[PDB]
Amino acid sequence: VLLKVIILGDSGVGKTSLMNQYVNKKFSNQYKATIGADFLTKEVMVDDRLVTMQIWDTAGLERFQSLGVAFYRGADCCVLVFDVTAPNTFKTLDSWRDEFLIQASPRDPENFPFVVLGNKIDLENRQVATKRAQAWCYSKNNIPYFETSAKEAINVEQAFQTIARNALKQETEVEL
Ligand SMILES: Nc1nc2c(ncn2[C@@H]2O[C@H](COP(=O)(O)OP(=O)(O)OP(=O)(O)O)[C@@H](O)[C@H]2O)c(=O)[nH]1
Ligand SMILES: [Mg+2]
Repeated sequence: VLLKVIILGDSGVGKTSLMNQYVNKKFSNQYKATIGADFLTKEVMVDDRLVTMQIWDTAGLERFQSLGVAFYRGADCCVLVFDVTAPNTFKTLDSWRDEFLIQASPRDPENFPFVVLGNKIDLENRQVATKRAQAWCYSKNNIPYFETSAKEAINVEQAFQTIARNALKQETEVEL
């Protein structure tokens, strides 16, 4: 059982940090822009069930975005990340959501698993209100929302638990 998860979001929101924190329990304040898309794997237990989580990290900068988009189509869950201290990254969520739908072409789009992460909550200069973020998530088809901190490892395991659970459900429905 291989679960494919795709992480999308603007440059600098912390996609790579979140993945490394979750997969390797490691964080680095040093920024290294992601080029293209690639994955890291992590075997995990989803409600007493072993699965191989294939987590795809992508380039937030359009300049480093690859033309290869085949990795999308079989996705079981799409993770949308934004920076709680940067409203601009929150306003682009619809574009990221739409890009995922277009590239993955899931059947029954409105029910495909999306999980939103408001990252960098550890910073004092927060600018995106929780209520505002929850409202957007609700306007979608009520997709789960988690406020996280890759740096302080806050809510990372919890968020990925839901990501893994929902990805499994989607995966199961597909094979059926
Ligand atoms: N305060 C804080 N800063 C964070 C956190 N996670 C990442 N950052 C910083 O946000 C910056 C971007 O982190 P990355 O993980 O490289 O961001 P990205 O989304 O992978 O950027 P691209 O690969 O270019 O799309 C870096 O300065 C990180 O140190 C976090 O939880 N809290
Ligand atoms: Mg990156």
